[PDB]
Amino acid sequence: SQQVDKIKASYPLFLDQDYKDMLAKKRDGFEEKYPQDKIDEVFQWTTTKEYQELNFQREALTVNPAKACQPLGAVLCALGFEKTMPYVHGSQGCVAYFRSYFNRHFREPVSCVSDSMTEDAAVFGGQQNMKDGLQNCKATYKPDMIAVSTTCMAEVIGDDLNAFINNSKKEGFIPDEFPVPFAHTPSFVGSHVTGWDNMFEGIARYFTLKSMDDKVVGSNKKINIVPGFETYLGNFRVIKRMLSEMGVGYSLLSDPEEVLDTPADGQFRMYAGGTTQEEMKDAPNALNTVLLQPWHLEKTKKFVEGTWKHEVPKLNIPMGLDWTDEFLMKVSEISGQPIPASLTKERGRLVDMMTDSHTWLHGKRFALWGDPDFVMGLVKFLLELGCEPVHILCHNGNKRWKKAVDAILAASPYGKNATVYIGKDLWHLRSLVFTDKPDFMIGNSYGKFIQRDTLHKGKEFEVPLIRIGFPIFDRHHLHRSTTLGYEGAMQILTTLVNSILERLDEETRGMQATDYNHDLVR
Amino acid sequence: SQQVDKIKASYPLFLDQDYKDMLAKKRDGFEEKYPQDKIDEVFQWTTTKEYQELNFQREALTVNPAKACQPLGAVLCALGFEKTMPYVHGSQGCVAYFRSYFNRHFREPVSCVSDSMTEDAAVFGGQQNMKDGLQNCKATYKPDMIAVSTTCMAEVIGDDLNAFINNSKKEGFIPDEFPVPFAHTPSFVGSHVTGWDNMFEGIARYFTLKSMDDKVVGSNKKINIVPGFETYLGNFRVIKRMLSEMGVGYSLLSDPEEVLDTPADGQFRMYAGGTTQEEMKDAPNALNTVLLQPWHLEKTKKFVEGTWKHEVPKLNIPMGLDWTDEFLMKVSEISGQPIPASLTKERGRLVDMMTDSHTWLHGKRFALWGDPDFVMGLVKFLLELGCEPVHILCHNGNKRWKKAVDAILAASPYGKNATVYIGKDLWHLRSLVFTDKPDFMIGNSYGKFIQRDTLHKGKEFEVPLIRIGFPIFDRHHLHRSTTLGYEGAMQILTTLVNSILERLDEETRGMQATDYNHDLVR
Amino acid sequence: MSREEVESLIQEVLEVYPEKARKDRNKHLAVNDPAVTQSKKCIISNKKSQPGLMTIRGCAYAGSKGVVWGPIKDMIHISHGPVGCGQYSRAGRRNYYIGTTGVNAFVTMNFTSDFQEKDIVFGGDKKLAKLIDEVETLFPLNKGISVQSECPIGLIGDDIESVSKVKGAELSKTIVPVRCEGFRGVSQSLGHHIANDAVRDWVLGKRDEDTTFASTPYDVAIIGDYNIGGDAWSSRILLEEMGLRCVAQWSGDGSISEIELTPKVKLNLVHCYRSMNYISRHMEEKYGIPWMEYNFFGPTKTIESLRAIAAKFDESIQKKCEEVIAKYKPEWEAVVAKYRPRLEGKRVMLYIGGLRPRHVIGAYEDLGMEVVGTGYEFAHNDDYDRTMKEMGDSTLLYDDVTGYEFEEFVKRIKPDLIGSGIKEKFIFQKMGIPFREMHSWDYSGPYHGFDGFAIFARDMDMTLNNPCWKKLQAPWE
Amino acid sequence: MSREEVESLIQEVLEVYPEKARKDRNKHLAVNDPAVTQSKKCIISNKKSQPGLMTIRGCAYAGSKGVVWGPIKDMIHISHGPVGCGQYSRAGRRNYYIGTTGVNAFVTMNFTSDFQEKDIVFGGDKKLAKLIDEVETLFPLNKGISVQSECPIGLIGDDIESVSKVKGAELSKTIVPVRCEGFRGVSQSLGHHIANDAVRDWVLGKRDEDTTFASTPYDVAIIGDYNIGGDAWSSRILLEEMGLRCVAQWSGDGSISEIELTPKVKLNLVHCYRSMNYISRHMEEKYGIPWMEYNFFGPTKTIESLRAIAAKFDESIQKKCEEVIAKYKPEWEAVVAKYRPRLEGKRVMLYIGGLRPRHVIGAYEDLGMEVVGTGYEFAHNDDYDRTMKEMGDSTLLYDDVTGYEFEEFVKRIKPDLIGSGIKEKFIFQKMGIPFREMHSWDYSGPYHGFDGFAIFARDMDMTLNNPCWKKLQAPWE
Ligand code: ICS
Ligand code: ICS
Ligand SMILES: [Fe+3]
Ligand SMILES: [Fe+3]
Repeated sequence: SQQVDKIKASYPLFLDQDYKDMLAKKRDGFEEKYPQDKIDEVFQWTTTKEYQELNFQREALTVNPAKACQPLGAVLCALGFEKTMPYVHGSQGCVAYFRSYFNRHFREPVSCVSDSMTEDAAVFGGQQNMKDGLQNCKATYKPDMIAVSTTCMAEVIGDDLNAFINNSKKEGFIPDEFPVPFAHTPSFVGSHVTGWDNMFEGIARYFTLKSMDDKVVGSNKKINIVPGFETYLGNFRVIKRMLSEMGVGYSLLSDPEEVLDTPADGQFRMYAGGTTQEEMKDAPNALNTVLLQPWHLEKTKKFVEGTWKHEVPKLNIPMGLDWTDEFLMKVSEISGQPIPASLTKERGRLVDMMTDSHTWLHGKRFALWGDPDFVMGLVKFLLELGCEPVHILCHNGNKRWKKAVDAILAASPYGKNATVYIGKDLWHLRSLVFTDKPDFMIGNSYGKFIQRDTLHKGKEFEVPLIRIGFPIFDRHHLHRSTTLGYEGAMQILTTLVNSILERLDEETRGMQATDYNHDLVR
Repeated sequence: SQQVDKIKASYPLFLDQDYKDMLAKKRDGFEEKYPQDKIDEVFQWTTTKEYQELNFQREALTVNPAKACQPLGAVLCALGFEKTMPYVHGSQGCVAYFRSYFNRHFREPVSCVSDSMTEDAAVFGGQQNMKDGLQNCKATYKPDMIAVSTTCMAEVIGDDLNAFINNSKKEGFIPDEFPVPFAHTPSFVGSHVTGWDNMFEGIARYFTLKSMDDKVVGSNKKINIVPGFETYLGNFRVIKRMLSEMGVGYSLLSDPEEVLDTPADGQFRMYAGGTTQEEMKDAPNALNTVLLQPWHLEKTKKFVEGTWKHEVPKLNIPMGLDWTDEFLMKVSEISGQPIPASLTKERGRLVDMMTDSHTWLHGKRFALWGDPDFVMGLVKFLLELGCEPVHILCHNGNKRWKKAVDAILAASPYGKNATVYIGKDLWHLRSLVFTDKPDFMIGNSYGKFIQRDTLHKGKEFEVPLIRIGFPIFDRHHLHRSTTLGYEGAMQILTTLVNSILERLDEETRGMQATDYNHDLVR
Repeated sequence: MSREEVESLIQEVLEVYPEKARKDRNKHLAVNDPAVTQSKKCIISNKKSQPGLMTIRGCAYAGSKGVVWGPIKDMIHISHGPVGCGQYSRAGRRNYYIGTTGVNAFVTMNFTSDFQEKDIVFGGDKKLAKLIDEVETLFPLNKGISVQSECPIGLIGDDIESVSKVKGAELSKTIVPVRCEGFRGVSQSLGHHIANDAVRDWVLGKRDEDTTFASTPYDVAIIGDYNIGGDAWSSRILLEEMGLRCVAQWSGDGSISEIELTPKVKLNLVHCYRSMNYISRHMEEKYGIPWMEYNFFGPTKTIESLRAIAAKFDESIQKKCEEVIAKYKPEWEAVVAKYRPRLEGKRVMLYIGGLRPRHVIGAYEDLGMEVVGTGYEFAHNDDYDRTMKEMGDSTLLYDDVTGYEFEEFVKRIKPDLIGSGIKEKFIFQKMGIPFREMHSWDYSGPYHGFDGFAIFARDMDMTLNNPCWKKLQAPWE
Repeated sequence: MSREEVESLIQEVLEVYPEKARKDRNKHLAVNDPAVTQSKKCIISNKKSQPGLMTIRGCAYAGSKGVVWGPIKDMIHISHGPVGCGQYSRAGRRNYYIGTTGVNAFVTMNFTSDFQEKDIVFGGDKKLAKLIDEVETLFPLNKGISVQSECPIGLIGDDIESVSKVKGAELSKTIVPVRCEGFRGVSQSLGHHIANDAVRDWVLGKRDEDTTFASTPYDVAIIGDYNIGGDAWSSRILLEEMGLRCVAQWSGDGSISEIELTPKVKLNLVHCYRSMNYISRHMEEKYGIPWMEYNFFGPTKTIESLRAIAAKFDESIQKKCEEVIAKYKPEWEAVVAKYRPRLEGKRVMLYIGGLRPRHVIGAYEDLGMEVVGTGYEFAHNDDYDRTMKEMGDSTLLYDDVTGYEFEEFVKRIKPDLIGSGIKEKFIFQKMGIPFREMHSWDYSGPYHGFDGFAIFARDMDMTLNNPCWKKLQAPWE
């Protein structure tokens, strides 16, 4: 039943008595459900240390991973170039999924095409698919550039992208001068960030490898900035703003901020902004190249150091106070520009907020996950705030990154009770937050399920989730946030301290039970 | 008892069994507490419509007001001028309270002095207090200006500020050329915003009234901006940013943004930034003066239109889409500067967020309170979002403002169920949210208590609070937010939609009960 | 506009394509003529997508894992292959269910073999067997396992059927290998067919020799209702108010036991013909169970469907059907009275998957709304046969529409509302056109039944008549 | 710093004052010499503040409404006058209580007469009577009403005592008029005295002729503990583990009935001498109840206080005192072992109100910490007499310190930690000096007793040794 004045959606419509009775009849008659006491017993068992020991013995099963596949990152990288179409040679289902994923995170259009390789291409290859797809895409969507990645089908099949594109240009399907950079992005190697790295390396190689003779390092007086796989528009914007404040000439290679934030004014813009082909061609003339997320820009680093001859600085992700300071000092050294008074004031304001909130932040225990550079930046900032990272999970991390993060933890007394996990998924993290309960989780939207699980054990066992990372699907416009620099550090600090205070307010809201501590002033 | 490795503060230390037993013994032995059933019965009674009818019959008793007294606003206005000391002629307890209040909201130092009028001054005035206080303050804290307001004690005994200051200058306590603007700020008239208006009018009169002969309207090609009582640093910053984007020359009179956001770099800055005396002296030469919060800038408006001869535009507070548009168009007309492409893009991005979030925002019911201009701006923006303001409370509003807000509500189908209350306090609003329950409250930290009360009736009766306004004491760094312009509209929209989604996530977190609607994607 | 203007619009839109793509795409665009109801005459469907034209279609893995098998709650579904396919499809579809997630229900979890390079080179059968062992260890209350193949599985020569047979015999467990590799077929539709065949071959005949189920003459199964936002529940209640006993739900909130009990029902009520007609025809052939299509979108279609279903049973069911219709008449009449005045004459364009582009037309017409354009991602010719009579004259029909095509059609037609998926939503919102997600119900719903109709009308009104759509143009432009 | 350097620092700081202010302020700053005892020798206190020097002092309304009467939970306290005083003091002080707010407890609520111009011109007595009627109507479970006068009440000739008498007689209700106008006195201290006199005149003698209270020889009342962050509770438990019956708490979590029952106790345990010595002396004079000062800050002071209190009773109480001390020895010993190594030798400067600048010294010394400077907002000469022996040699003593004075003293002395109020916190945090709020316990606590000592040590360590203090200087400066 529905009251026309107060219409109920699924929640709480299915809480009505008739729906409850019908669902109970369904369960008792036909579902053959396990008895509720058995379900409770199994859940309690899954919360225990013995279950966690069985959980961490997994070798073949992955449950709730915290990573995606390479072509997603390749598509995101391709979206950062002017009038560029991401083109995933292979199966169309992959492109449908990539577009849906990015649409749900960014709440924006995401343009990407497939050449729709089918079962026949599984025997002959996707050469005909490539020729027809490049011709159709160029004719229909009129990109200035088509950036080609691969699905796992094309990688297993062994499709030679370079030969396919060369044959497409040789037979007149696309003009010989039309830019078609490509990268092999096998989904069974690495993760989405690896796909970003491969795609960027392919584009940079396409535009600079054959024209290095007239290049002179430092001739254009600029610094190249490679952001890597980045899903916060605020991070692109803050890097650009800080470099402009310093008066530092810069080239942000793969800048998707504009195309992911188009205005709603009555027209759809498929392309907007992005790194121009001229910027990529002139990139070897920069003073240096700075990699914002070095732990998934290794191939790009090898290319930039070996071909462009840029002495890429050893810089961590500019996350938190110390690493933002190091980034700014390195940029000042490279460009010769002093760090201006506005940036000094901004750093001082971040320190003021840290002193204002340290009493609430001190000693709080955090599980967290995400991409390697993001995770280590978050760990560093948490240590700077007197917080305790206890469970550090990076599904797509490696042994060397784990060694670096362990070195970071060792340098701080707040890292004593910290363990770094690589190759572990969110089921492992569920076990960890049940057996060694932190105060909060920091991660993407998938962590919400863990929160639900913990709440099922009990309210006192519930670990609230703080949504920082990728993807975020159940909140709106958080992709506009910043995590880099002093501005990103301030946003993260505010999020953490107010999450703590909101939890405390919830726990002290019980009238005449816990409301003696329901303080107006905190 | 305490475990050294896990030390409990008051919560949850007093939930321990021994503390519970001791508290029960105290209550049963000596408190002579009413029986719990009687307490529950009285609470249920206070939630009813009969109690609301008794509650709205109040004529002499005020319970939990949402307003402060004039000198608080006078102090905040004085804080926005360069090297200016707020000086409250009267009793020192008032200054202690003003400083504590602003310290808790801004988490920053707030400098203000009193002349410590005692019982003897209550018989023969505080002239000696004024002389010694002006001399001591100027000698000790070395301000370039001392801005004088009054406490209620000085107003009741009728201290003549003008005569006292003139006698102070006549007898050498302060130099004759030292600027000592003053305003009478009686706490029994109006509220804190009225004190802001009085103090600003006093300062503007002090610097411009006697030097109008050589003034020419529009001679300096600038627009005066009077912000009024403003407790979000983001609002000052966004007004300045938007005006700089347009290339519009402006003079932000009473700019306290710098002194309320000093960096923590090892030194204490008593003064920082602020409107210079030269800007205030040159203000009549502006093209026009724009009042950002016209409903508590009436005396300032009278002075500016009658003395400076500025044709002050009829503009609402630039809150939300339509009113920001009107503000920008008026500024463009006054200055001759076209609205730039960046501001058009920002407006389009706000519209895109509105379209992204409208399904979750549509039909949501809000009870809100705050200062008049802020409240009407919030009401306008909520109507633009398809939300339903239901209980609109402004303790310091008047009949004309209520008429304007009713006119705003009448122009929208979403204002059909809206009622505007003036002269009502937060006990009235507690009755309103119990008897006509909204989805959310929007207000300052005091609303937290209302939330507690509603939760005591039941979880399904709980009205969550959204902290927008002044003061905010139980969250950190929210004073850095923006509520004006497109940026402030985006921040408010994100806050509202994510509060809705957080409430929905809380309500659907029950495993096997409501988690069928615990969607990953929203 | 008239038919001639629509044909002209089709031709102008097509003129940008290269010759081969133009020739192909001309066969997938048509102007409806309900007098002639042949899909062998106007629109060609179920063909491969043209490369590089931004098709909205998914793959066979989405059709099988994401659509048919995923909703089955007490089963664990392994995304066999690399991490991507399982990750992007995790909890993206609102197939609602009741259960304790991670204990006895596993719908929103992502189980994957997470193929690495060595699994590609040396195969993944041993990894699959080890994975099944680990699943048994860590999720002992699962009532079965399915293995949904991703693209590499069928290209590296893996034999998941042998592993399924051996492990199922060893563990006394139903282990269903599904060869739903994304390169098979041309869309989600072949995924539907492969998943249906897997159900038929590995699950459906489990209780063929079992006769301990107490069956009644009013036994029905709901086939092809995936409980999107609770849709199936909103249907089921009506069927149980009519005196019928719904034994199975395929597959929204579906359990494996109730799938096994489906061959014992008297009638199969098929909502999604496209995804479940294969198993419906199989059950008709093998068990002699008749099946009928029904539509629970909007009051008119719901009343017609309820009467048609009750006509299959005795007079008591028909009397109960009349009682249900009488009980719900005031509610949906109040919904119509409230919302039709605000939606009368509004024009809608739809682009959805295999069923909804024609099924929801009745609800829109119940709200006084007119569907001027409709089309399918992956429907077959029979779906267009059914659509031709449901759609108005001179209305636009599109199959596997490209992004460019849909954008140009919307630019010319200028509908008041568009109903499509997440990949079109923000494009059309940026053009100032109200958009409703007709896959996920925009995280709202249900839309089935009368209770669903109330929500459907509220959602259509709140989006179409939102103030934001009047604010896209800046006042200074 | 030696004594000579402290005197020189005092003189250099005083140099900038005008002559009259310099002459006054010289009397309020001293270098401690514990070889002497008299405060008529070094520090002059309880004088009016110099105008325009940024005193930290409050007013008599703060001392009466905010300090003494406000914590009384079942009473309704009317801020009589304009809206400001009540609004700024609403829930600003963490005097913790148990009760149902708005029903039977009203501590965090702001009740005010909200004076307008007409109330100033024509008086507010009739408004006060109407207000009391409205309070009775809307809060029927209140057990009494107090009327705290704000500044205008005493200047316009309002007679709140007559209204209180008439309304109390008519409603059979205790209505207490408090003449705590902010212009009276020079600080919160006269507010304490006025509130104590109001208690004595209107509440304390209610049950003088009543003899129905069953009294035991172990009856005590905690006087002058306002339960800041639960402090009183953390004290009370120890007193009840020692075998004593705490009949009253003044006034943190205090009820009116337990105030009325105080004249029935055997011992008055006074924590805050400054605010409650008046009522303690009155109860000693009238009822013959002895009172003693005690200190529950830190383990050393707590153990000394517990033994001194038990020495007032029989041997059973002394045995229980030894049992409590033995029970709590490992806990605070573990606290010391954990936190003293990280706080040894750290130097602290304190500036608090009337009691805590000397009371918390023992806890700091229990943590190995040295108090090099201390001072009071509003203490009298007796408080400085008590402070001289609690403070180290050549340490700085300041009374009614100005903001300039305190900042200059901190600049020269360079303490490792400053403990003071909210109006100094951010000033000294911006100078890179760790700060602890010693009024509100920085929204932490309690700090009384052993359980409070654990929290006190944790808070001091977490603020003093926070990493942020090492990051104030940018690496490029
Ligand atoms: S199964 Fe099919 S695309 Fe019939 S694959 Fe698709 S939950 Fe659509 S039009 Mo998403 S043939 Fe269901 C469908 Fe219809 S996922 Fe849902 S909405 S009624
Ligand atoms: S009552 Fe006094 S100023 Fe003795 S007015 Fe003040 S809750 Fe202080 S040093 Mo705030 S004489 Fe209490 C005090 Fe001490 S408010 Fe508290 S901390 S022990
Ligand atoms: Fe600060
Ligand atoms: Fe958007």
